[PDB]
Amino acid sequence: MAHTTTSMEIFGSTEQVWQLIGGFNSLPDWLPYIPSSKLTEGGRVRHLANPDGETIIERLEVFNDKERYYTYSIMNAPFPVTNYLSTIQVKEGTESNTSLVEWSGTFTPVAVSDEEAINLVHGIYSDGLKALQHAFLD
Amino acid sequence: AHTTTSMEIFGSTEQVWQLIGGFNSLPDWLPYIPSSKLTEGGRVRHLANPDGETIIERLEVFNDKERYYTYSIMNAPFPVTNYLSTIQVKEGTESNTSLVEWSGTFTPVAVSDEEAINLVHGIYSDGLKALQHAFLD
Repeated sequence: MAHTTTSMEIFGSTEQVWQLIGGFNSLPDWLPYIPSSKLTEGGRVRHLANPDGETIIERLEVFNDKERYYTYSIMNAPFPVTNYLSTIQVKEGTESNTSLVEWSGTFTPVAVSDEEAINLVHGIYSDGLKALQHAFLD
Repeated sequence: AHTTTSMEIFGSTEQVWQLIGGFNSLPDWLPYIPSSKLTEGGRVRHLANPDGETIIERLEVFNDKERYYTYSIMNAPFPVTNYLSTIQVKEGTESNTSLVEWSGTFTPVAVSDEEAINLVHGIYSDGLKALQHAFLD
């Protein structure tokens, strides 16, 4: 049942932003705390390594190039949630040089309150979008 | 012009999709594509056919639960353009089998509809044929 979403106007056209973040294996191109990422299963699974060397494994669930979004689930991660599904989408901005990037997720809290899982997940999305904004500031 | 071909494969939808669902997995089951590599974070694949000719295709749609992916051909040695193709693993007659469907839509270039269709359908047909022989080994 639990869900959360955060949005931000990124200062880049829909094409620039999706070009940058549309790649399932491209998180390190815009997320500083994810130094490296590799794909397995023909490109359906991504292995994300944080500075620690600890690796998170996520599965590609849906991808749509023209609607500019992809949905993924978590296979291996240290977050207190299960039944995790997340979608990041690049919607039309108010101008041709901006984008409304929306990051949302649905999950079931495990061992923590719905409120804590929600705050943790929202915090992850919010940090990522700020990082995306920074990437476009150059 | 469009064309479609289907083939029963002797493996569960789960087994068949595990093998053919990856965008970079053609060499794992398709003889016509001995080599493949991804660029653009996995959105594009550079292929080489048995003649060493390169083919560049882009991932358009992917749905793991519905077991299908759609792609466009950007560069290829085929007399066609505006080519879009979809491969899908549908439930078979029973739990241990699955129906694989491969279809494409395309505008032929300098050739007739029949010539274009045969070329494409020929690749599809030969591919699923090779795919069905794999689940017999």
